[PDB]
Amino acid sequence: QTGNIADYNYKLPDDFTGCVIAWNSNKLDSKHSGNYDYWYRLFRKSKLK
Amino acid sequence: YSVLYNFAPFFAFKCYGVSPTKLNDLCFTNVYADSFVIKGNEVSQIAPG
Ligand SMILES: *[C@@H]1O[C@H](CO)[C@@H](O[C@@H]2O[C@H](CO)[C@@H](O)[C@H](O)[C@H]2NC(C)=O)[C@H](O)[C@H]1NC(C)=O
Repeated sequence: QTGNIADYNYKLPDDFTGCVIAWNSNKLDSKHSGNYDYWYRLFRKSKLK
Repeated sequence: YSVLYNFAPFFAFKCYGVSPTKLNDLCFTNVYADSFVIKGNEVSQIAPG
């Protein structure tokens, strides 16, 4: 995949084998009046292996 | 984007959506640009949310 987060932070291999689990967690990851403890790097020199 | 980069001291350069570095090649059709004059502190107060 091409973009910013998948290009600089976490790149899944093209020949990936396995499973991906996804579920929304609003209460356990967000709170009122902002919650920006998490960080994602959108500035990198090149794409990520 | 040189004029955006070299012309004027560009006291404000912050943005959160798209990196202003990987932008010369990135290409759209329409851009909504709005011009107005404020003091120093309102420039900092300009933000999302
Ligand atoms: C981590 O080690 C890798 C060696 O594979 C290097 O990362 C590359 O560094 C070159 C410049 O030295 C960049 O042009 C590439 O974009 C980098 N690629 C990746 C995937 O990081 C480097 O030695 C180390 N990287 C960092 C950020 O310290």
